[PDB]
Amino acid sequence: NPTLFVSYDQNGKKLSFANWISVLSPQDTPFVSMTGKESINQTIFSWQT
Amino acid sequence: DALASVDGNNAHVEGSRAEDGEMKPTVIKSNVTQILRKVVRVSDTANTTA
Repeated sequence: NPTLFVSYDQNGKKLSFANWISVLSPQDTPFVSMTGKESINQTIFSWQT
Repeated sequence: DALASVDGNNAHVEGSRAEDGEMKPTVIKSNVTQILRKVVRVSDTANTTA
């Protein structure tokens, strides 16, 4: 029922919201994400040089 | 409008001598018609909200 088309004609709007958050300051650390981690089950590890 | 009244007495003496009848014909009533609009005026930006 289009009656006014000013403020209340189409109720249930999205409030001008988007589904993506913007971190204004860069806080990523590609170093660790690049260096892959390896699993160890035991606790008697040993490496050679 | 109506019918002719009774006029009460209705005696007669063998002769009418009327005035071409007392018909008093019907009355014409009339009536007029009007308009009803109820305008509506909406904006274009208010026709796309939720």
